[PDB]
Amino acid sequence: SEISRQEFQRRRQALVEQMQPGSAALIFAAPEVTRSADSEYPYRQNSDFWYFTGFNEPEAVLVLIKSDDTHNHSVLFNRVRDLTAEIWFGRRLGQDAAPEKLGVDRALAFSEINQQLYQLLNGLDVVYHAQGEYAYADVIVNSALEKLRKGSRQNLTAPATMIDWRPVVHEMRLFKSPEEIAVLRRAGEITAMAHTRAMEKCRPGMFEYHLEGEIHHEFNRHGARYPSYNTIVGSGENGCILHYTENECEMRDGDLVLIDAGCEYKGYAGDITRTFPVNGKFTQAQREIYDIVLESLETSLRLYRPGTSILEVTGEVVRIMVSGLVKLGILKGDVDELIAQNAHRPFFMHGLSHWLGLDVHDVGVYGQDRSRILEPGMVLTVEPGLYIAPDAEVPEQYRGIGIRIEDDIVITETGNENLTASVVKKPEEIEALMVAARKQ
Amino acid sequence: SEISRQEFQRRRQALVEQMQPGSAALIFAAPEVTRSADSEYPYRQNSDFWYFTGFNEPEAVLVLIKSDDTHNHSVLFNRVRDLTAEIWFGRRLGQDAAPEKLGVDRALAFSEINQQLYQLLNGLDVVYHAQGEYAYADVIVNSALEKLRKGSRQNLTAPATMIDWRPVVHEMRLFKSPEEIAVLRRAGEITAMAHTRAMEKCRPGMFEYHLEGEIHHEFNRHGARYPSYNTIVGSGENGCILHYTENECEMRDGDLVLIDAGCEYKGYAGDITRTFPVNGKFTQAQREIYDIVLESLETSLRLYRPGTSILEVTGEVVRIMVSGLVKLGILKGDVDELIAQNAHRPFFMHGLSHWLGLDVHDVGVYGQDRSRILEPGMVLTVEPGLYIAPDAEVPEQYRGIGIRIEDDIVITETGNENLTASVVKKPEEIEALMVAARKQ
Amino acid sequence: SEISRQEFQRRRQALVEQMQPGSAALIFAAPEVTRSADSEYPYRQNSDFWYFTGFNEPEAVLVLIKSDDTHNHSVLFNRVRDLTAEIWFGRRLGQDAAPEKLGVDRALAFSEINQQLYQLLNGLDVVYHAQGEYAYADVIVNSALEKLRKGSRQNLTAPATMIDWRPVVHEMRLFKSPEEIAVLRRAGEITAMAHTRAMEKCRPGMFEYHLEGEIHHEFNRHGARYPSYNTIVGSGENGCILHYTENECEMRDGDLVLIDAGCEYKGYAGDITRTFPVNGKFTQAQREIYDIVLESLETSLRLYRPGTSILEVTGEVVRIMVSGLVKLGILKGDVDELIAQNAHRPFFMHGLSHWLGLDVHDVGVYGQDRSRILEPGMVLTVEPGLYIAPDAEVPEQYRGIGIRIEDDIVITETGNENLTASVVKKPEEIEALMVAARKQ
Amino acid sequence: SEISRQEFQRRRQALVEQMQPGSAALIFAAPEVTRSADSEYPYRQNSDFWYFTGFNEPEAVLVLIKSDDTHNHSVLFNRVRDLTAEIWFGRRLGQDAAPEKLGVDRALAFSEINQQLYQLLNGLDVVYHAQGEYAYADVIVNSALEKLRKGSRQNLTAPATMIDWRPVVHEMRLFKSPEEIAVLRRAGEITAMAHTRAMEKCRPGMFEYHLEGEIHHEFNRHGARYPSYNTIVGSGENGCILHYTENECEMRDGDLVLIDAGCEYKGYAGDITRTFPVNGKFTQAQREIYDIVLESLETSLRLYRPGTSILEVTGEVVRIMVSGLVKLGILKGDVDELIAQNAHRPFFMHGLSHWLGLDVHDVGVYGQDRSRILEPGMVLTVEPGLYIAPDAEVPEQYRGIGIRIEDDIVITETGNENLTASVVKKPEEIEALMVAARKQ
Ligand SMILES: [Cl-]
Ligand SMILES: [Cl-]
Ligand SMILES: [Cl-]
Ligand SMILES: [Cl-]
Repeated sequence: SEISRQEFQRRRQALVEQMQPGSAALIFAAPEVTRSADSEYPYRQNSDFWYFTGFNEPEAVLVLIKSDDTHNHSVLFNRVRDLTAEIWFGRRLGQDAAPEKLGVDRALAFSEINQQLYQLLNGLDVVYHAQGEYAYADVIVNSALEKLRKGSRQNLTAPATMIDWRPVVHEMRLFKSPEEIAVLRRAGEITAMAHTRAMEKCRPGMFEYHLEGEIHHEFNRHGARYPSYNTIVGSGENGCILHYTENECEMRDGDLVLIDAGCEYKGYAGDITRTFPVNGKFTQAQREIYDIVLESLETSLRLYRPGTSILEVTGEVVRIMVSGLVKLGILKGDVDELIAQNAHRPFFMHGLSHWLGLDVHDVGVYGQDRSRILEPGMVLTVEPGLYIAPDAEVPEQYRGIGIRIEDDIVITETGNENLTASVVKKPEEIEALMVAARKQ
Repeated sequence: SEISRQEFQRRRQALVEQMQPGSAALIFAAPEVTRSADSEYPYRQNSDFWYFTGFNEPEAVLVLIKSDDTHNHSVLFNRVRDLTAEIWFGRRLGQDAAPEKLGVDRALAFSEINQQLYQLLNGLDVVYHAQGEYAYADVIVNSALEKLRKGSRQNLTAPATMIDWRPVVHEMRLFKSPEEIAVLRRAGEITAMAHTRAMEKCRPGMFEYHLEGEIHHEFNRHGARYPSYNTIVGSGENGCILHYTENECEMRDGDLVLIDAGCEYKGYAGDITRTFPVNGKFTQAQREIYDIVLESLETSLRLYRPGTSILEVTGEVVRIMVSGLVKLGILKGDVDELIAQNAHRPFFMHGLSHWLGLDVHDVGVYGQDRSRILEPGMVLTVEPGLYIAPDAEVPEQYRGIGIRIEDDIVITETGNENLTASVVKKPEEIEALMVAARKQ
Repeated sequence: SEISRQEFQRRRQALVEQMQPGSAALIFAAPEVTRSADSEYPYRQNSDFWYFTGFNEPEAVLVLIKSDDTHNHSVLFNRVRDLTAEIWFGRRLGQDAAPEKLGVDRALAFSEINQQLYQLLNGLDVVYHAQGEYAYADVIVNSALEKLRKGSRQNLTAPATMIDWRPVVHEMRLFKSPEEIAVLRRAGEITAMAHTRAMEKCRPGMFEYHLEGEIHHEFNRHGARYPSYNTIVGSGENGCILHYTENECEMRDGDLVLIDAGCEYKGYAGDITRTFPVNGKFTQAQREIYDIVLESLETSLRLYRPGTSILEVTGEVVRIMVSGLVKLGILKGDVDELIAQNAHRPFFMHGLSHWLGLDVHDVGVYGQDRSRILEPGMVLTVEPGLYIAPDAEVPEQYRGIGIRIEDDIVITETGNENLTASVVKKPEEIEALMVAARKQ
Repeated sequence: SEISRQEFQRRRQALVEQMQPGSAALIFAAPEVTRSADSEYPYRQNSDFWYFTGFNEPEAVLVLIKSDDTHNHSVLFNRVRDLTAEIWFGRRLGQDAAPEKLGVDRALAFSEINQQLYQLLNGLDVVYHAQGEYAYADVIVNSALEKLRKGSRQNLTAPATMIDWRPVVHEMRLFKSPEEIAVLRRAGEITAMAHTRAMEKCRPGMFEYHLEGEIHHEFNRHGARYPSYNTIVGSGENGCILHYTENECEMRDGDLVLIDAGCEYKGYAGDITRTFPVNGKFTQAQREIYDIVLESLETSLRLYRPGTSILEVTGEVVRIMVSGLVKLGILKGDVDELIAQNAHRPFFMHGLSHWLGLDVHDVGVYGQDRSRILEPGMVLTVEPGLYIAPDAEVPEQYRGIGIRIEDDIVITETGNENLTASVVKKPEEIEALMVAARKQ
């Protein structure tokens, strides 16, 4: 599954339809990024640039020109063909092949952008630009506007209005096309296979980073080269650190390990968290905490649908958590009073759900307290957790337990579809899986 | 093998010994780097900061103060302990534990650097600073100096002299300690195992990125989490692109695949290139080119020693290449005339050797044309190659062949030691290895 | 004559009336400007900031908030009262006295602008900002918008639209109020008195800068402390340099001197040019060139009215010039052919008229080739000139003559009023004036 | 009196003599500075650039190259001749005439500085640069060094050492040549004539700015076009503001007026303060304060010599002031106790003396508390004052009195020479001067 040229074009046209006549929208590529000295990190295209292009080169700018209500056209600035640079560093699309390949009207050399951009903006009323995202892009846009402002003797005029296109584009990204959902479904499946592998490979004495290695190999083999974020493998007390990425410790017989990891497949993020016993068997204390977190997730999965909200579902999770913690003596008092004082917060200190898409923490307006009413086409994580610090004032057997269980869902007309349920989460199914692997 | 606290301290003292009395040297940590939106790439410490600290956190500065010829001391600025930030993002060393852990005299909060740095530089004659490396560091240094310059009413004085410490530090890095060599030896072994695995796993129909996956898994399993540079897997015509990293094509029965890949182990780079038949058997045309490149490498390995140079050894390689290409009809004319016109350059367009260490293209002065006389303790790559473009005006059977074979060596008193010779390169040994794997 | 508080308020309200509901307009003060080391040039307020405030302090920002179609209010950021700073450097308005004194609703300390501005912009749809004028202002605006963009967890929202208020404000400035015209009338009178003094004081052997001294003293004595631009006193060949400001030469018996100078009175520019004989008597060659330039000005003064344009009047001047130069043998050929080839351009290389107001080259749209149709309330210069270079290929007696004669006019319903006609320009009246002064 | 080409050359050579072999010193011109919109303030050359060149154009850089201990040479970058730019804006020296005119070895176009500077610095050990003075200069220097650092493949090398030349150059500027003293003597005389004129012109009902007008006219007529700093004319309570420059009030019969003003003559500052009765007659209260300030100045003038210090002389002034204020009942207590508690500070809150030269607050090291031992050739102001605030808790008749009296002196082998004593300061001589003028 992928996103095709025709869909990138549909997105460009949908933006244009929203644009004022006599306007241009500018979308800039991500800069290349130094890792050390002359070596660079593997390139990651800007999500919004990617969303409108499917083009994975730096030094590129998409310009959408809406001349008036019927006439519009696109111009790509991108790197010129250059035999020597390409022998050294890789092939470039160039100007001749770009219009056909990407579905744009014209292509120009990025080296000419300062000579050409002001000419494209001349006489327009509005420029749509995401100011403050990249410094290099701001310099280019501001130089172009300065040329026009100062060029009245040359009969040049600057647009007087600049509009941030991000609110509108991010609203577009919040509602996935069926094709986007198919890509996310594959991302979820790939990520699930990786987490299943990790459970099946995990043994006491292995290092946390070994499970990261298994996960990343599995992503790669299905054609998801890179993770969507830095893989978290938190065993024992490390599971109480939300984004623990050192992954440097030897995994101990008797500890849990919390794995939070996701692939990036055609630009789209998977994100799964599973927590399981390193030795294949939950202790009673671990199982008692696990059951509360699992009930939280299972209830959320039942509830998520059009017409509810992350806030409303969060309210149910909080009650499940407070009740469970009271039953175990981790909290003390009256459940409703405890809820009213947000007494769960020491143990569950993050949100239940975030949007998911081209970014793992995806774009889109949440509403105050994530109160926004859910609609079909929205994609989100569901990731309840409980983290009992090694020094917490709680019954001793619970100290140093960090559990999170996370699935990715798409809201549908009939509820939600779970994209990641092909990796097990019921404790008996986790145990059976690991018992089977441990017998091989 | 690793570099210990005591060695980081020896390096700090060696720098201090080179510093003028009444001076301070400032070494800044690498900034964290955005991958997309709020996600960051996995952190890579600045090589020089790492060289003097072994400390893998951002928002840190090492200050070495040489008060005079007998008195000197160190101050680390680093992130404060912060319960909430650490629950979210990971543990911090903090100020209390830093002196003992790193072997510095004092530690201060990085948040206080602007209030404290000028006070440390006040009244000194010289500040050692690597200007133009990081913008954030330059702002900090320039602000501190401006406070002092403008603070005579407060009896403050700025050093009048700024010296770039990089020439001296990079000369230090050019000569490896025995401990550094042991770490590089392990990096070479780990990288070799990965390349051996790739040859043993490779089959027609697999994608280039699959071999990258095998390689990276093998790095990880020996505790080298990250590559030292972006892995190159160039099959067929892709082998003619020096840094081909798309690794997106299906590998064809009948093509060669060139793999250029290396781990980063305790900060140090491995870098191996091996080229081999995708189907386990060189064609005659492929073997004819391969033999020239192999002779180039084998001769270089025999020759490299104290008292020669990369330039001198390059001269021998060029003769081997020109002679071989004439014998195959790829070049035409008299060998010595061809050499005099650098007729090999279309086919071998890069250098034979670069320094290797904390960076894959490591620091240190090469001399004009890499003429510098080699001495024990220097570490370098040896990476001859021949690249025949798919449209080259040469006998047709050679078109689209790209071959590189690269080992990592350390110069010793008796010659060189080869750190990477545990992965095969003789064509008959490559074939035997792949034949054996292909029978399983 | 001045501009009162009530008029500054009328201007603020007129801008607000043009603003979208749910918007804020930001107008920043000019930075103070270094002359040398710790000394600064005398402060000049930003013209647009001045236009809306009449407030002559740095470190100030006017914020006009249009909450909706009926509710709006103003906030001034300005320097706090500070006993020590004021003992040293002068009185400050402060926050307590500002609302009454300036006619704004609220005043806040400029030191609090970064803590307060984002709160004022929060939840607005539009911010009106003149981007690229001052770097410091851009930093403030961009920081505020970044706080809001990144502050959704705090329920903050950034306006998505930024509009340059300059096109609208500069259109306001292009049409003078009767009060503005009265101030300009006084500026013109003051400037005229200064030019009359210069003619009456001028003698051979005096330096060009001496006439600058007389002019500036006369400005000062009528309460116009500073010139509106750097005074030009170009004698002999120096008169052929349009903005000659060195004013360093001894004025020679037999040469002309061209004086281009104007006061700044309550923020408004005068601008007069007069050219006259240093020794009080035009030579024949000088008088021949002078008469053409004078006819140009006199004809322009007759023609300027509502419904014509600078371009149309320029066409008449060009014909007068080409005809006159042909008659003197400076040009050769047919007048209409000469006009068609813009043959006057070597000798008259600048425009006839520019707008005049708070800036000497005042703001406002000219139209292509200054074709805009004139309307009552517009104020402009009329400044024909002829400059014959010392090496020009023309009859020898004309070489090194530079003559410009300039008046300031306001377009009225019945034509124009001449603000500067109280200093003489007819050659016989210049001579009579100087003869009289030279007898004292 | 002026500074000639030969002296600028002597200064360049003296700097070179202090420079390391294998080094270059870079001295940049001042940027042009906006007054409003497209108008600029009259150009003021950077003092240090001026000190080494006598060249009053922007877009210029002096490069002093010391190749080794015997060979050195100079290169000027400056604006190219350009017929059109010069017709518009004034003559340029250009490259052809610069070597002879300024006494430099070579001249290059400023537009070529980025193509040429790195080539001049290539292979040098040291670059002398005043970092943080001008942003544009820092960009140029840092770009050049970056080219060299990154240009080893082109056999380029950057100097590793940057030294601030300001400490050494400012020490040079602190000790005036006889020629510099002659120029300062003329500046002092010109400034004195201006202050004498102000006393002779001053009448009740005139505005403070009128005296500024008289002063500036007098500067101009002696060929000092511009003041060395913004003229202060503080009458009544305004005299208690140290740098009162509004000069906007009507001067009242019965008030004092404090005038602090100085010309700039060939780059060098005069600085005189005189305080006198607006109506020509000190009241008793005014005379009582005046006498203390005058005794302070007269004693300072007697004492200043080689071997004392500003601090030591300040101690004498403080005793005179405390004693006088006790005698008048403005202070109460024991003189020595009052001195020990710095009880004079409310009334005398600034220093007694600052260096004087190309800047009014001239460069040079003062020592802690201005303790530096005075030597011949140093030039300084002597400016005691007493300022009694309108709300001070003191006998009522003293409120709103601000008096300062300032002369400029040069330290000599036999004491000091007073450069400004040709304007009167004894109260009876002030009165007699004004009585005489008031009878005309
Ligand atoms: Cl390009
Ligand atoms: Cl910190
Ligand atoms: Cl303030
Ligand atoms: Cl130039």
